[PDB]
Amino acid sequence: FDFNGVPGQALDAVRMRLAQLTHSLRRIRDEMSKAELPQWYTLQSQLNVTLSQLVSVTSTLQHFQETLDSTVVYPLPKFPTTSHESLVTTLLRKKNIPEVDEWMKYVRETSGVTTALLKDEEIEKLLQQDREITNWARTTFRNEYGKHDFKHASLLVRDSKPSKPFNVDDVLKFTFTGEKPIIT
Amino acid sequence: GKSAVIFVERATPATLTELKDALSNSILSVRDPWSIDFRTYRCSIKNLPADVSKLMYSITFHHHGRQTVLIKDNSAMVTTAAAADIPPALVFNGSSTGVPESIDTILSSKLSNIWMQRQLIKGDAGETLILDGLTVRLVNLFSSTGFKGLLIELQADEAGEFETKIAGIEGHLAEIRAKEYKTSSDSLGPDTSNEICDLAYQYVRALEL
Amino acid sequence: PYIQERLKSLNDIETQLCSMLQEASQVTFIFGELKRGNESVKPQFENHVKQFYERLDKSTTQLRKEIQLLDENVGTRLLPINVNKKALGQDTEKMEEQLDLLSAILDPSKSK
Amino acid sequence: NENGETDDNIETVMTQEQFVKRRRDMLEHINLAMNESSLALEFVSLLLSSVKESTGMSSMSPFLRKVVKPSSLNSDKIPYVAPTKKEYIELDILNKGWKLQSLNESKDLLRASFNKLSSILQNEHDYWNKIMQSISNKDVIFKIRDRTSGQKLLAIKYGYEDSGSTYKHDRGIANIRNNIESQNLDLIPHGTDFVHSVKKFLRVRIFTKIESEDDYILSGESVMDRDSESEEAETKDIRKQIQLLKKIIFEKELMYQIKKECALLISYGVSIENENKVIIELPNEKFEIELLSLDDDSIVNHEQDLPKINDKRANLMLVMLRLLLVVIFKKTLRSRISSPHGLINLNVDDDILIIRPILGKVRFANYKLLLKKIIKDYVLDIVPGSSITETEVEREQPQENKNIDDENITKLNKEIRAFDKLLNIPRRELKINLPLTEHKSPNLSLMLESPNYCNALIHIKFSAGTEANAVSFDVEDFLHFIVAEYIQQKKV
Amino acid sequence: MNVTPLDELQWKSPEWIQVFGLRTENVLDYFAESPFFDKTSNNQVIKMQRQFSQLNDPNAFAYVDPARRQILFKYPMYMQLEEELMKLDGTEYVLSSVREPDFWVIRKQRRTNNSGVGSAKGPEIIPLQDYYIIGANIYQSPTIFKIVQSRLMSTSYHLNSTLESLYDLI
Amino acid sequence: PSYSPTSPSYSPTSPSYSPTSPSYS
Amino acid sequence: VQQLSLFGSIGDDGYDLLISTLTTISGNPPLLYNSLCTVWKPNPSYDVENVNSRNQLVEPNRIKLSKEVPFSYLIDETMMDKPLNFRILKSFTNDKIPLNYAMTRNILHNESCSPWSLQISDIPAAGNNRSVSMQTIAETIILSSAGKNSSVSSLMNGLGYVFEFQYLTIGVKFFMKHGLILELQKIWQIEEAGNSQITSGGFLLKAYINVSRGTDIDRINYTETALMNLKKELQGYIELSVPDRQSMDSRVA
Amino acid sequence: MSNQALYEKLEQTRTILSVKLAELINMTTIADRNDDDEGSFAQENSELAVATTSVMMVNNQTMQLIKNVQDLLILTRSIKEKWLLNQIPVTEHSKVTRFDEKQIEELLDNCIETFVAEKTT
Repeated sequence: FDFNGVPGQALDAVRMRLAQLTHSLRRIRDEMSKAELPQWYTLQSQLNVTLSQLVSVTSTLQHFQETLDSTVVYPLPKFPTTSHESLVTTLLRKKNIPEVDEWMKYVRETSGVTTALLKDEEIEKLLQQDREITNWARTTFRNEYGKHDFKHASLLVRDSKPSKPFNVDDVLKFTFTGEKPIIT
Repeated sequence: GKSAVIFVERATPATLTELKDALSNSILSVRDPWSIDFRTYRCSIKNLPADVSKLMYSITFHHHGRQTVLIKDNSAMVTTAAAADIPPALVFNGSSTGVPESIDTILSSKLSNIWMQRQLIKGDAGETLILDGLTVRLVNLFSSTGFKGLLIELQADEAGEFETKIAGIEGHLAEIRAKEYKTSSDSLGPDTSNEICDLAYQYVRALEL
Repeated sequence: PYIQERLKSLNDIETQLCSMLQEASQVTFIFGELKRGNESVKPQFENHVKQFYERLDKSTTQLRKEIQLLDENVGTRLLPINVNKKALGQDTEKMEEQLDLLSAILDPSKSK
Repeated sequence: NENGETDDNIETVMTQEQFVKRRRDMLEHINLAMNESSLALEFVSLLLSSVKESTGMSSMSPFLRKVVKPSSLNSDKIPYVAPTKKEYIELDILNKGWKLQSLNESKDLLRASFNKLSSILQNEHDYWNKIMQSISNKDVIFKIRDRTSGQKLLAIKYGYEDSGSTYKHDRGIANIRNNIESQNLDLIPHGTDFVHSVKKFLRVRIFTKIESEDDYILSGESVMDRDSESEEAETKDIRKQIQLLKKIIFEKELMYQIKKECALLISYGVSIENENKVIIELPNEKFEIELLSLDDDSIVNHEQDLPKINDKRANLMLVMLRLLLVVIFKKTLRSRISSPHGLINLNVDDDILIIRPILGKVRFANYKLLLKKIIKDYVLDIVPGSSITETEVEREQPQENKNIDDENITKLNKEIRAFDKLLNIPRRELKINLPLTEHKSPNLSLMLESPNYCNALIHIKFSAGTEANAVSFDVEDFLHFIVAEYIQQKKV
Repeated sequence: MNVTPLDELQWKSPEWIQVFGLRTENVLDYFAESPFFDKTSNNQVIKMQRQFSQLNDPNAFAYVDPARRQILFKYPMYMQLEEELMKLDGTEYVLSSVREPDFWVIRKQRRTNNSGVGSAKGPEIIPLQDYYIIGANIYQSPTIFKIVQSRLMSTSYHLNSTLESLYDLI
Repeated sequence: PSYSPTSPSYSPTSPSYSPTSPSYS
Repeated sequence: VQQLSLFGSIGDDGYDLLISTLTTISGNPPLLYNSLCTVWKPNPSYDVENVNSRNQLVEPNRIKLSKEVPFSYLIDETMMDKPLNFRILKSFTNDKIPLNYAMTRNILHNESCSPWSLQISDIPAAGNNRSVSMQTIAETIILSSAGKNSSVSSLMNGLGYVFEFQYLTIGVKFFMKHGLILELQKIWQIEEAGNSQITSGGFLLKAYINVSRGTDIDRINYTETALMNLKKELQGYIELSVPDRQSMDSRVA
Repeated sequence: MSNQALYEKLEQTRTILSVKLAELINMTTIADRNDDDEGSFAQENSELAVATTSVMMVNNQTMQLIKNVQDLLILTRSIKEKWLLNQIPVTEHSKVTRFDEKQIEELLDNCIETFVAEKTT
């Protein structure tokens, strides 16, 4: 009633997937330091392959409330405790990119575009769509590969197996008591 | 091989030595000690009337091998508890596991319902006296109730005139003042394809009173 | 042995799989030119592409077939029954001992 | 192929600084993302507003000391519109084509080094073809793994030597392919040298010291087994390697002669300093064979052809001594095949052991010299007109050769029979003998028994006439005397 | 040519001489942030517009608030300005008033935070849609969640791909 | 449930997120 | 003695193969063997309590006399001849050797008697899920006999037992690692009214180890492992499993 | 046994089939495929994460494809090994025993014995 219900609808949903990609990375980080021995090439792919999967779910979880969150755009006001020790606040509330943004430029400049405007750009879009449609051609070729198949029970058993000459247990029962083995 | 068994009923620990020396001259060598366990199994069967019998005797010798003779109504069965003494062929084809135990162990522990061990006489650190054509064994017999008496075992290679050998030793018994003693070479009747069993058996005749 | 033939049929199916790789690698770089708008080799793109599909489907039938064959060999008493690698050393060696030393003892006793 | 694909899947590498720096790269470059996922855990404290929010918040130790629930927002659903509707947003979708393109460029590059990586694997396809060729049919498919670990590491396959029956120590074989298309033969010790490095054959050598009893001059003569010093076992040829494997079998056989060495240690005939053992026996002082407690036959000598009578005999020794422990190698397997436990731990009582080289020494020396000496004593009974003969008769009475009887089984029977005829050689105690007279007829007889090269002569004698009289007795001093007493109770 | 774009530094020491101590603080921010665009300054200039005497003619019992304003509650001269700002920017409905482009603040002791907003009102609820800016020691912060995430998130991943690139080990 | 405690790392010494340009008069 | 064991079976179809396999795994040939077992029960005319002179709850059980029959008393044809047991077993399938087995029970063809393996077993070790069948056996060897009634039948009667039923078994056994034995076997019921093969169709498979201890948990645990290794190594070819306890109880029944 | 071994190979094959297709199809989505049509259901929205799809595709698809291959080359050479395990080869001159097999050998041994041992008769 004093202050406000600000935001964070799917915030909990971000936090959960934020944690799982933290949790899988953190653990790999701890092992990464015992460079004395690497965990078994199976083991690391199990942890670093579901650790990459964790960031797919964490990647998508961002878009799903993606309209909602950029719109929310919360910047903090707080206890003065936050004001002392300062930076932690600058650090904890700051979004940028690292040296990262740079190979983002290497990539952007790697494309065939940059300042030539709208009409020529719309055309490139139709052209890339045509590339995806020429990719459908993959559907046609996949039909050719023509590989999809399967692995009456009684119909299949005759071909497969006639196994067993008798009952093991009953055989033994006889040897011990003279009770005689009856049809199995 | 022939044999006879002599039991001195009325005796003490010392009676052994008395006879030991009365023969000290007539010796050749003295071999390693022997032992013997003599068991009495009372049967547990009441359904069978007093018209036919009861009782079975079990005689374990330490004659190199842990062998045991069972005797009931003048029939004798020979067993072994020693793994080495098993017929090779029985072991190979799986009939035997090669793990025997004493027939007595079996009797008292597995057929204890049919047979109860009544008496258990043992003869420890027996003495083996060797003469010419006559091996003479001596031992003191003890029960769980105290001394029972003195025992003499006579085994001889010479089927020739065993009758004299027995008579002579009975003489030495008169000398040392050995009165009220019991003697057996069997009773003219049994047949020997394995004589040892019968000899070991007679013991029973000497220890039934 | 005559199965060394069937062994080489599989080692060649192995070269077929290394082709599944080699071929689809072109598919990678060729689709590179294609989305770059330069429709230049679009027919050639289609060619090496149905070719990566072709190599792996041939490998897929060939090793799948080979596995069927091994099961058939296993069913046959030609191949050793279902199970494991163990000593054959004991057998021939033990007897043959004699055959060599005996034959040689024959040889130094009389000759030529 | 699978082994080699498993090798590439073992992380394995022997790099100094090269291997070192790379793994440090992993540490730091992975750690970065780990630490930045922690900013992700800080957005967690940013929730606040809820108890489950506090739970997430304790995520920082600094949150443990920065109590606040701190942050608040408003609405720019309009700004979501601007993000989506901007000409900038249309353009940014171009950054999607751009990064994705360079990713496809990376993809192409990775894919190509892959087929060339499968090309180093074709070196192996060839190696398997090389293995397919050459040593085949009956032969070892031993599959091994070493360099420890127990999983992955280094794993491969091949044959070895001892098999049925047990010498015991350091006995096997292990085989791998060099780049010269030749196979190198490892042994798991016996340390590699393509078709071996250094080879010791068993060897032999017999000396006689005679001089017509002149100056104590001893010469030898040695039965030599040399296929050649020149070695072929061609590269790329397991057929030549099969020949090298047969050589390996011979090397394993010498190990058997090491057991015979030890089996000597139970005898009084030469073993000097515990550092060398020499095989030798008294008569005409002679020596037969050798191999030092150090070893057997190690190759480096001049090569000339001259022979010698000693030398011819000496080749007979080796084959016997060699043979004799195939016997041992056989009666071991009798027991094993036959009964449960197995045979393991070899020659208790040096009863089983002793056979090798023990019974040959005995055989030669004992029965023979002693029989000769008995014959001189029988020359002490050389006095009467007389007559006296020897048989295999004691030999016939026990230890029959190649009999139809068999044992428990058909399978068992065969091996038992195999033992028996060779068993003559191993059994070789002296047969024994007898002498007799007619005319109201008397008779006597003696048996020579070797028990471990010690000689007993046990005799018998009966004078058959109207009423029977007889004696039998079982030492050579008394034998001389018994013969003298026999002269008196004979005719004379 | 480069931009400081998603908030950067201050304007500092320059109205530290003019002196910042709340209330004046808001105006100092105006020069600094380069982010007063319309209404607040416009209000400033119209009053500031009179320059002795040319010819320039055109038409141009206490306690009542907004919900957020009621939560906020203003202490001193800025409270008076607040009245002026409402006057400047108020779309009027029956029991409601909405504002266009006013810029305003919330504060404590050493520092505060300010927003430039639009209010929509009602009997049981009232919300201001705006931009919010926090202001400590001559610096302004303006930030966005979802933008906020993309941040050290893409950073985590580029660094994980450095990590994945390093798996170029045998 | 998820792990147990939450992995600290908090950092102001990192590369940097702030630039700087709006000084000069 | 303790007998730890695993069981299973193969049709005569599988035998030839199984053989070639088993010879390689063990490195010994199979060895041809047989045995007759004669089972005895307490004389049903007598009657006895279930307690000792040492108040002990003791249940009546059957006795089993076992021994080899030399094959000369077992085999149908010389023409078959040969030494090979597997090809020979097809010759034996469905029906009996001479048998009439009674004859030998009381001598014939004035007589003493053979050696026997006299045994009595208890139900396999109570266990919720056992990895292996673990069974106790009391045994003694009879060496020969003496007295009036020295036939094995007389002896058993003297002791208060009665003949119950009997069976012959012929097979091959493999001698293997750490006392492991593998028997591939066939069983024939022997009665006076004719003989029938209990195992008609195939072979009873028994892999076992007799252990001397019982009270050496270690060697017992080692033994479990041995058997496990076998079942495991042959897994996907033949399952060796633990027989139902109830089916191995020689008690009164 | 054999069945279980094969099943794995079949699964590996299926995996290899399903990923050059994801590399192709995800190529479309990676290149970004924003649709004026409302029906089309593929997404590339936020900055980092929509180009992150490109970084994941790279590692995922390209290593799943190459991995299906590495595992299937293991599969191949596994069967090879299986076949080099071998079968039980029976004797070539069995039923026709070679060498001086017989008591005949007893004679041979006697010869060697008299030969090596002394005495001249």
